[PDB]
Amino acid sequence: PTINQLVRKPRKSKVEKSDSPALNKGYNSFKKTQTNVNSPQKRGVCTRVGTMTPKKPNSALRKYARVRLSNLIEVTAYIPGIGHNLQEHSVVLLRGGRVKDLPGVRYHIVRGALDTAGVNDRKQSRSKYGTKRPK
Amino acid sequence: AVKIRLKRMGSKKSPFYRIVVADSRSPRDGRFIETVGTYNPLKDPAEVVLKEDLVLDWLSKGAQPSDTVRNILSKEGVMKKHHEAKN
Amino acid sequence: ERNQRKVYQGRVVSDKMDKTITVVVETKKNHPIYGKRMKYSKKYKAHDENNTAKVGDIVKIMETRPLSATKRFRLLEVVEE
Amino acid sequence: IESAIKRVRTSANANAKNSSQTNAMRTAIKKFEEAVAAGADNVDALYNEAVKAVDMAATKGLIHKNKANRDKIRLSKLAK
Amino acid sequence: MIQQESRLRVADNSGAREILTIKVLGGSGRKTANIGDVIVATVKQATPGGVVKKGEVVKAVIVRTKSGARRADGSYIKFDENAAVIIRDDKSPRGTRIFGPVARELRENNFMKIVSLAPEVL
RNA sequence: GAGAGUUUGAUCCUGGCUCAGGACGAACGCUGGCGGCGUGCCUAAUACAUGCAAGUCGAACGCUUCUUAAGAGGAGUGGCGGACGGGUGAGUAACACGUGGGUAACCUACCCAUCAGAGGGGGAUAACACUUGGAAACAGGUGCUAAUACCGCAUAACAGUUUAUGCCGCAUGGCAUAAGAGUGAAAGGCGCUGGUGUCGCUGAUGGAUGGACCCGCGGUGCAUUAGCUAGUUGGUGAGGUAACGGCUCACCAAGGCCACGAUGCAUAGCCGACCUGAGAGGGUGAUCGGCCACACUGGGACUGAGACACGGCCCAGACUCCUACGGGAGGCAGCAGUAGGGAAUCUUCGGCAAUGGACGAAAGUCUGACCGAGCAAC
RNA sequence: GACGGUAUCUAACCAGAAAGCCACGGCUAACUACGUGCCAGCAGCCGCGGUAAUACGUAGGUGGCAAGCGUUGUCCGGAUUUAUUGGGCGUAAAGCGAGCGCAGGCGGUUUCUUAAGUCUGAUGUGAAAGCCCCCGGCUCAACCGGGGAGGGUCAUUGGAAACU
Ligand SMILES: [K+]
Ligand SMILES: [K+]
Ligand SMILES: [K+]
Ligand SMILES: [Mg+2]
Ligand SMILES: [Mg+2]
Ligand SMILES: [Mg+2]
Ligand SMILES: [Mg+2]
Ligand SMILES: [Mg+2]
Ligand SMILES: [Mg+2]
Ligand SMILES: [Mg+2]
Repeated sequence: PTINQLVRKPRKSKVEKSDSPALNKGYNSFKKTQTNVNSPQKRGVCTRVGTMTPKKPNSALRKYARVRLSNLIEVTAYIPGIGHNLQEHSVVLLRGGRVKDLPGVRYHIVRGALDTAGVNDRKQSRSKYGTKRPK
Repeated sequence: AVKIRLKRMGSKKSPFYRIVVADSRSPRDGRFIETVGTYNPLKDPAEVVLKEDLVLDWLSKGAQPSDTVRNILSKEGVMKKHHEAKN
Repeated sequence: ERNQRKVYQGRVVSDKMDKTITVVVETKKNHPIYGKRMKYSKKYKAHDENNTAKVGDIVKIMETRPLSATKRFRLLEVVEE
Repeated sequence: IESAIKRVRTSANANAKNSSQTNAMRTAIKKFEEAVAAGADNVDALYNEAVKAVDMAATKGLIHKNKANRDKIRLSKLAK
Repeated sequence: MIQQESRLRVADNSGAREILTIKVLGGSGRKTANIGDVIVATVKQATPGGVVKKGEVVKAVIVRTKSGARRADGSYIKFDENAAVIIRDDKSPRGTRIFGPVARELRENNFMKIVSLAPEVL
């Protein structure tokens, strides 16, 4: 471009965006608007717990939960690990991160936080999946 | 009132002070016009640094120190010189 | 001796007003990023004492107290009809 | 609440007195203006009474000295 | 002399703004009401951000009327509008603050909280 | 100013995705010894239970209670401070901020320096005593009383104004002198021996201090926002403010702003600075400091040097609280703390010993500013 | 003198009361065994798992950090991936279908002139704290303090004018 062009219209950068828009918003019941807040984790209520079939190179029953967030955005997350204490209406805590198998799951569920029971008999990579030491 | 006082610096339980020219309306640490020395008693005696010319100029222009600063300026001989210059 | 209040040189663009005119300065700042020498046609309102100045005429103006809401400047000269 | 009650009371009394004295000043001045409109020879003494009230209001914290000066100057331009 | 399909203003902050009498309570064929008489009603106009909202069916109390009230001593009260207060099953109100004046006739009918919350009680 | 992996059977380009590093007011999980230094509602400027945060002066004044006429305590009047300090950042896209300037259009209690002066009089009022108001806060009525409270009388204009000169400036104009006309001040307390010294009192100047206004330039997105304004633009008068000016009113004219982005919409406190980066730049505006704005929402004034006032007044609205149901009262975005929201971020602690501030002659009283301590591996 | 009989110093005693987190297919430092058998599950990207898995889970072992470690979320960088520094348009993304022309952008040689741009001397200011340099005190360090340096498409005045 010519410098005249670059003054008549400047370089307008490639607009960016997040891999987790649901975490980057909030809600005040008074004015009832999306409040933009950069929150690492959130709370939600599992509105469904089920299984899904992953993409073609893989084959499995991937455990998901559809969840109703504090900010009233409904979100599909993954239940990592082996086993869960979850049901519909079960309070849950959510963190970010894709699950490359299904597309519609941009989020993960956290273990050891709330009604989510810690994983059972997991001794390695233990902070992850949230289960206390075997003494 | 325009005043010549001392403002607090340094960590807790290890204080230090800067003599300073401050209005009484400003905070303990805030607006100031000029610094004219500094102070700490953390030595076995007290220990002092001063700027005689500027502090005497503000005293002439109408300053009004606090009690401890008056003691310090007495030990450094500035109040006596101001008195003499008024005589 | 006392200070000297700011003065500018410029050009007239309208004289349809009594005891007053509009004056244009035409500096040239460099665009901050790309550096090109741009135009910058700042303009002002000047108090004329006698409706002397004519359109498209070079002029000098010194600041002063607000003589109106827009006015801040005082005519000094008339240079090139 | 916190010892502001006394300032409420004193400020109301001050309001009373100050508004009274300003109204006195303004009645004197208006009286002088009407006298200058009526052309009576009492203008000479009413001028002085107006100036008197203006400066006595500059005293007692009703009137800033610049306002007093502007009033005196206006009255002077009326009389002379 | 408040009847069915008779519209009323609201004298509290419950959320409602205008009311319509569905029926009068008390007896079988009561076709009329006055101060101290409970009402069943709708809500035809509500405050926007209000608890009580459009269409709701709710009980209410008549607190002031043009066809006013009478005292033993011949002293009569009257008003320039017909207004009511929304209540629960208990005699207590839905909202918290009553507006305008109120008749004394309610103290006999035991709407004492409304009598208290009202600023002026005539 | 280091790159790596990944499209292909493989290759080179193009092009995107991800990773390698640094930093959080951080949160979650697992674990967990100590010390030092710092930081700790980023969300609901959401609502506030409780407690404490602005009082002081008896050497301004008169009462009242206890002191064998002493000192000490209660409420008075008066003065000073309450406008600082502290909190928050909602609004604000503009002289709000930053920077550089200007004010011959300005103001300034307290603090300094100087020239002067501080005379003689008057009428009240609280408090207090009775009265009604009855739960009592309130409130009203009669009477008495002091002051550095208030009033006006006496003199000065050194203040301001006009004339005459001089001088100079950047036009308006400003400085020095003289003259003219008219105006205005006050307060005493403490101590010494009428004279007094000290603190206060009144006028004028000058300085300092802080404040007010004005201008150049600069800093954010949209033109799927192109027209905008009518006291708006200017002028002659008048009024008004500490002061300039449409700041305001009348009258005269129809001008003025904008593609160099006006107007509108959205967003946002700005800055020093902080993180990153070879730099150019980007992103942020927490803690500390500066300017601004706000004090339940909106408006308005009074007092005062200073407010259109966080812990002051009036009114309207919303919201809540106590009532003996007659009527009152309140405003934590002060420090702690509660509820709620939230992914989530503190003890309902001690002291004014320090430092700073108010008041006071001084001791000293007050001070959730501040000093410290406490909790949290932040 | 609230802190506080705290800091601090002395002496007696016990190895005794005091280490975990993540990762180990490649990018990336770090490898085997067993179970499981496209299931369970892993996964920042490439992708592992279908009876012999260094990619799941456990055990052992090792590596990187360490009273912390890891993970999410946010900002920068790498990303020259909005290119002023510092990119491109024949086929990859992109030359409007083409022209006439208002505004703007740019513009032949040359004398004289100016001095808006430009260059330049001096003066002032750019608060303090902070970054950086030299010092000094906290058992060192963080931190704290002193001094200095720098910071402005900044402003006034004074020159040149080659170039626009
Ligand atoms: K803001
Ligand atoms: K407001
Ligand atoms: K494994
Ligand atoms: Mg770079
Ligand atoms: Mg408050
Ligand atoms: Mg390897
Ligand atoms: Mg794993
Ligand atoms: Mg195997
Ligand atoms: Mg193509
Ligand atoms: Mg600095």
